[PDB]
Amino acid sequence: QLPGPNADIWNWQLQGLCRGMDSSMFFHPDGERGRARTQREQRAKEMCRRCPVIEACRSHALEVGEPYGVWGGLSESERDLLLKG
Amino acid sequence: QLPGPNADIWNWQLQGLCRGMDSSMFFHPDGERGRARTQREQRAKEMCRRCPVIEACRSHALEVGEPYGVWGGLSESERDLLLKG
Amino acid sequence: QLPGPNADIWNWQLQGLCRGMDSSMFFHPDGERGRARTQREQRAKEMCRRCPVIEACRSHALEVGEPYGVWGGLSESERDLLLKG
Amino acid sequence: AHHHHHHVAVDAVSFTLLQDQLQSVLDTLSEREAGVVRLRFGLTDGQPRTLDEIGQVYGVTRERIRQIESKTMSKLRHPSRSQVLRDYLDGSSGSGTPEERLLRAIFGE
Amino acid sequence: AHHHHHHVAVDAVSFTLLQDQLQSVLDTLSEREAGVVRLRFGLTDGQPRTLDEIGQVYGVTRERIRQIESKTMSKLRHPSRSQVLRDYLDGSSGSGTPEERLLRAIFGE
Amino acid sequence: AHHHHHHVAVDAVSFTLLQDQLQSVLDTLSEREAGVVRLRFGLTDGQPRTLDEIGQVYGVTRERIRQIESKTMSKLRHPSRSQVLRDYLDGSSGSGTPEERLLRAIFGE
Ligand code: SF4
Ligand code: SF4
Ligand code: SF4
Ligand code: NI
Ligand code: NI
Ligand code: NI
Ligand code: NI
Ligand code: NI
Ligand code: NI
Ligand code: NI
Repeated sequence: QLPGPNADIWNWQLQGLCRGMDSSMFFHPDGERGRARTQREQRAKEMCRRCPVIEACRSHALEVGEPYGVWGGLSESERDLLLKG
Repeated sequence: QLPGPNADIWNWQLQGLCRGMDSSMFFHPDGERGRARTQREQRAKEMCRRCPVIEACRSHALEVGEPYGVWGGLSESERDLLLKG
Repeated sequence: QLPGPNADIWNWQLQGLCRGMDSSMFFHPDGERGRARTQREQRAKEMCRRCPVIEACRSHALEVGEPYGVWGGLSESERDLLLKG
Repeated sequence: AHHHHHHVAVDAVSFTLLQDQLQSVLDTLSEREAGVVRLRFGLTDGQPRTLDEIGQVYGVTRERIRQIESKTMSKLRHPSRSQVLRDYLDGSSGSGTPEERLLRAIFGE
Repeated sequence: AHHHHHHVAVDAVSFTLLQDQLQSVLDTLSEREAGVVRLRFGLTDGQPRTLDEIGQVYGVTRERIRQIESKTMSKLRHPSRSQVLRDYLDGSSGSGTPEERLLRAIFGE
Repeated sequence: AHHHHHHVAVDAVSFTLLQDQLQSVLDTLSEREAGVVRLRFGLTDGQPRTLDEIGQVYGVTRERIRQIESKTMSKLRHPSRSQVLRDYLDGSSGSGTPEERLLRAIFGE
């Protein structure tokens, strides 16, 4: 296994639907603003809503902590609102 | 030990009589034909017939599989005839 | 641990008082003769006589064997006299 | 020509980490993200940089460099591309190297 | 200058394999046998070759290259010269290296 | 540029020994002591020298070289500077290397 809190990510990531894709579907380029941003997020989410390990992905991002990217069908700001309010 | 079917060759090879010799006494140069070939084989065999681990050498070559070289006092063709007929 | 007779030196060396110092307080330059020699030794010994692991240092040098340097508040010649007479 | 590697232990787990496989990990990042990683940990020259020194390089605040680092770590662990990380961390296996192929030929199967 | 080595695991046994000791193994082969090994497994440039590509190099059939490979593996395992292979596969021991001699001096005996 | 290292086993304990950390160990010795070590164990060129050959280099007797070697080993183990030796012998940990810092960033804490 890996050391630290991410010790067990390999248990589920090998089944993720996004496994082949470029990270660009799940992360915003640094400058991105307006329309492009939201259109990227909803594309990523359409994949998560078909993914068999969405629950494990969502749980990793919220409970172990991933500040950036779409994980588990949730955007960065969705997770920040859930965790910090 | 080693992985695979050759796992245990070190158990006996350290006692082989040929341990110091160049591989040329036991393997034919690629082009070799006629007299030279047979004269090489019988020289190799004279050594095997004095060797303390001849039985283990012969068993390795026939049962684990060595297609080339003189092993256990047997030539390549002798072993091919025994195994395939 | 380490292999060999020095297996356990780390058990005590981390508490030695000389831990920060240059080895020059405890070893004579190759050429050193007369006054300088003895003045080096007594300086080293003033430190050992304040050191919490002097007993372990002395025991290592005498029983495991360190031919050179001041160890345990003892000079090279002091240890040679104790061990060989 | 491919041999440069490092041995590291973190919390009593050991890793063999190949420079070529690290380069494959960094290739998945943006140019600025990969540069921040190289400066922050001293991959360029053995010497770590402070967040302010890196911000000087890229003309941004220390806080933006902190955010770039955080985003990079999320990127490296995301399931989309995390096989490149897995491959890097499993460098001790030698999988797909000339020597591993040779040994499998010698040993059979 | 002697340091190039590879770490590999085959069926959960680990090996440290030194380029200099691999060269000693290859030196026991004919020039064509050693060249077939280098091309087949990608020792020359990281890239394995097909049996047909190697046969193109040596002007022989794919089947002759298969036989050359088979003969090579028998040669490497034969008891006459198999100590060179043993030495290669035991590279993790560092036996006969400057650093192993130094450590034995520091540790005693 | 920092990668050169050797794997050695002595009495069934394994070591990873970095050339840069060996240089730090040798830096604590006198120039002649460090040179005797390099010649005696073959660090310069893979080839050990006899005590008489080394004495030829330094214009001293074989017995003086024996004493220089003995004094060196005492120096390396003395508690004053023995942390440099500890650091060298613990090279498998990768402590204070760019890759260990990177892995701790990826893994957290
Ligand atoms: S839930 Fe989304 S981000 Fe997570 S593995 Fe599945 S597809 Fe990838
Ligand atoms: S039987 Fe022949 S080939 Fe086998 S080890 Fe003995 S001498 Fe060598
Ligand atoms: S007894 Fe002297 S030499 Fe030994 S550790 Fe203490 S101060 Fe250092
Ligand atoms: Ni290389
Ligand atoms: Ni190589
Ligand atoms: Ni080298
Ligand atoms: Ni070296
Ligand atoms: Ni290594
Ligand atoms: Ni290097
Ligand atoms: Ni490096």
